[PDB]
Amino acid sequence: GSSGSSGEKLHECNNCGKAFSFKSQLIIHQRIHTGESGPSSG
Ligand SMILES: [Zn+2]
Repeated sequence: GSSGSSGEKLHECNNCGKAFSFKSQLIIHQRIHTGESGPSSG
């Protein structure tokens, strides 16, 4: 939640309100909102 959108908004996050100029990128970010699945860490 911080104002600072650069470049064209090709893919925006319909959860927090972020923007990504790469479909894949956006998907990688949305992971924070959803439950991921990987190795144990932290
Ligand atoms: Zn988001």
